[PDB]
Amino acid sequence: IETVPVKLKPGMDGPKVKQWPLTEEKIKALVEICTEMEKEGKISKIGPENPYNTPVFAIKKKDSTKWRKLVDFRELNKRTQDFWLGIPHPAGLKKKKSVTVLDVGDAYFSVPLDEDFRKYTAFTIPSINNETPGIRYQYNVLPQGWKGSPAIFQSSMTKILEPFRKQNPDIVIYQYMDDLYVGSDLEIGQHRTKIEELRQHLLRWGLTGYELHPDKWTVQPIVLPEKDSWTVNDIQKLVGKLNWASQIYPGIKVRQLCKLLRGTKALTEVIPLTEEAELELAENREILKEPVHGVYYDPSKDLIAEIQKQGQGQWTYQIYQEPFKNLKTGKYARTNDVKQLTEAVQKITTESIVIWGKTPKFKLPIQKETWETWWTEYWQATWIPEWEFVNTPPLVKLWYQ
Amino acid sequence: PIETVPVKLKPGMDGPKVKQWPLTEEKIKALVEICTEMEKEGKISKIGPENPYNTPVFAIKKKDSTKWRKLVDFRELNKRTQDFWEVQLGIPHPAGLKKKKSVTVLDVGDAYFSVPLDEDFRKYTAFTIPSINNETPGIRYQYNVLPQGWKGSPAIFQSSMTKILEPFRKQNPDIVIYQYMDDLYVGSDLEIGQHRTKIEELRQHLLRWGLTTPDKKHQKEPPFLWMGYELHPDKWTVQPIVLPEKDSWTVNDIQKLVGKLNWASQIYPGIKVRQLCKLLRGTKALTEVIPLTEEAELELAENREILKEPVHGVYYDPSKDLIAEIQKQGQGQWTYQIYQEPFKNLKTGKYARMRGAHTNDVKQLTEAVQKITTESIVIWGKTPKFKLPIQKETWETWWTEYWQATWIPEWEFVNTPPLVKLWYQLEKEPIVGAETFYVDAGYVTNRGRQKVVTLTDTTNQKTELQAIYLALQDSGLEVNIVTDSQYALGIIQAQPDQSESELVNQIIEQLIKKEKVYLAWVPAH
Ligand SMILES: Cc1ccnc2c1NC(=O)c1cccnc1N2C1CC1
Ligand SMILES: [Mg+2]
Repeated sequence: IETVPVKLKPGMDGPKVKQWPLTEEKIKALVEICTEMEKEGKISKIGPENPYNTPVFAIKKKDSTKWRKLVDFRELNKRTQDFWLGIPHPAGLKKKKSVTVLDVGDAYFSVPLDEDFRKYTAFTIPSINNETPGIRYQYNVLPQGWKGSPAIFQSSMTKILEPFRKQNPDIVIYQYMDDLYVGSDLEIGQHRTKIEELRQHLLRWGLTGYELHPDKWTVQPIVLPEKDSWTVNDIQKLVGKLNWASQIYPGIKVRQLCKLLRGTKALTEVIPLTEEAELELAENREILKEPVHGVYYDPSKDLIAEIQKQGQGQWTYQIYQEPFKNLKTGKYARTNDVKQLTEAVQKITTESIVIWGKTPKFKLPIQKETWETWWTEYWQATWIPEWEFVNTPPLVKLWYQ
Repeated sequence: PIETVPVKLKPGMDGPKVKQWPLTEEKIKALVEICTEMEKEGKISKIGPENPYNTPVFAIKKKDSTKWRKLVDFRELNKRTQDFWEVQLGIPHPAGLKKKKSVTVLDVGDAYFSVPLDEDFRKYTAFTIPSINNETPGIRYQYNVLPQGWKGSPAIFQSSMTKILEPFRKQNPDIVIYQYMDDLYVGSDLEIGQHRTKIEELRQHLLRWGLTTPDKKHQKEPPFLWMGYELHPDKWTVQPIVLPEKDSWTVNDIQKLVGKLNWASQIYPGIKVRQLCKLLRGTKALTEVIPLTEEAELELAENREILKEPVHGVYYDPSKDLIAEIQKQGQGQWTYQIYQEPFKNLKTGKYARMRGAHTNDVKQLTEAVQKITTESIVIWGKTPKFKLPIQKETWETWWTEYWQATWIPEWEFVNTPPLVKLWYQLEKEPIVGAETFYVDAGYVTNRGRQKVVTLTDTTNQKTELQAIYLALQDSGLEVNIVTDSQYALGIIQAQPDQSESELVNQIIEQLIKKEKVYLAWVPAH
């Protein structure tokens, strides 16, 4: 076919990323997958003259006993030229009742890849204990997980998708990387059928799970304890939480509440609130009943997501672009800690895609080595967000949930 | 013939154009005999004056031998040559090998010289043999095979050996071949006579592509000393390390001793360096002499005993389980051993990495498990089953309440003192009718008690900790402490049982003595 030329951003070179070690199970899986991709000519063995590298992994498909090859193209994506218009995010997708996510990844394999770009896709199947050199390949076709694949495949897709799009415009269709998000308001029964039809209506042309309900996603507000009696200790945690929150909502006063705190009282002394302290609390509570006014999403900025381990299988997360100016807050409840964390990451990432059409940069409360070891045991998404590792302050956890 | 690998020079770069140093009629004579032997062998070919590139050549003799050798200095060609995929930059750990009945090392001769070089790249390998008479020759040549000392040779060679060896490997699934630079370690379980015949079939196979190897009479016999190891077909160890019987120890002596001792820990269990490392404190010169402490020589003496008894590692049996076991050796020190059959160690190790200024044994034990897990995936491709001296309840209590996500794989409690426990627990809610200490270096309690103490040389943060220290000191077995120091709250709430800070170690000493302690933070002004 005719290859559309692709290039790195001006002056950049290809990626040279180290492959994190793999267990014998994942290696065999990859050797199996890659051996047949090679017979089919999708990938080819390379020589020592190609110095590039991208990490590869094997994840399990959901309720399928088969493996999916996952390629960490994050470094290459950052270095691929920006692309060149009929893809901007539909804001209608977040209000839809039902949304189905389909993996249209294999479609990409029928379109060849610019011969000159190919070398940048190099990867290696490592061997155990370095007993053998490691098999090296590069792609001959558009790989799954590269930001260029959907762009280069844009035209061939709009075409196979214009019929359904006008023969059923009650449906919204969005594509992000390897997925197709199909949205509708229909009954969850009407929906699954219309979804199956699109399946064959893509099979017609050669193309081959996840079900969301965005209409039911809501913000997790900052809350205040409501209680029968208030001890000195309660009031203290109250003033501390309120003070933090006042930086987001300046209408929060603590003057009367602080006033009940004067004196060096026993921590357990019950303190009947005055009339002023009571009204003050009331207003504060009123103020926090909704998201601070003003915050808006700036498409030119990064989406940042932070997670906190609360306890008993619960986590809290906020998504912002600027500190204190949260776009969304939420909660996630249940296994082991790592598994929970990966599922919360995937969930928060899907949400961002569905609402803003972008993936967030995560700040994860876990040590790198632990994370790097286990995330693939539980990962199921076909994309990989960027992430960094942090040390959660004990005060912030408190201020959430 | 072996297929050619395409090579290029770094972008926007030309070949090297460097002057051949003035030789000596004598050295010119030699280079001319060498280059002549070589052009008849096809290794090199005279070129035209069409080619403008030049690389310096010279001649040396064999170390402790009377014979001429040709050296070519490729620093410039190399600076300009493209990067290649790393040569084998990670090597096998003995513990991950499987035992063999027989292992043979085949030394490859003229390895590089048997491999062709990219036709369009040959031009950059030009060099010049100078003439003896003024307006006479000045012989020019370029390489046709891979040159010694050139950037891409190890990589291109490894890559090619891998393609040549592939067919043999398919027909001979019985044989295991490891390629390490110039050597080929070949192991099998064939009856010894069958083995010898296969080795000969390998030699034949390699000769078809011009690769020469040593005959049975001249092959090295195990044990093989490789990368600091001593390998047998059936067992492995570090090559014997011997401890000096000096009476005078230099700072430098000790660092060498510690290094060696460290290497030994991978199979010798029980090695200790804590006291020998303490000798290094405040040292002013690599040549300063430090006298040994009663403690440093007990340790040295103990190590010297452990090392007398040679202990070997056993090789991996893939049909069996890996078990990893861990023990607390001392404050902040853990030792582990990984085996398949009891006391038949595949490998041992120590862990002392302190990740942060304050920790507890639970945290540290957990980081020990992580390290071993990563090491295991690398050497054997799977995680072992751990046996730990901690009960699930202690583990769960800490994990469940720590702010970081954590995980420990499949584990069985093993009752091997010392067992890890949490030394104290902070109350989750305030204690009723327990005195309330308000700190800010001094305190004031609800009972009218107080002390504004004096500290000199104290840092901002360290003044905060001190105050808490005071409250803990002058209070009873049940206390409520209110502080505005988010820093203190952070340290203490992590519940450390060991610290770099002496003050922290004191606070810890107090927390262990108390019955119930409750810490609360309140904003500043
Ligand atoms: C250094 C080295 C590296 C990798 N493998 C091996 C060796 N050398 C051996 O001597 C060795 C020892 C025991 C079993 N296999 C061994 N071999 C295997 C190849 C037969
Ligand atoms: Mg105070």
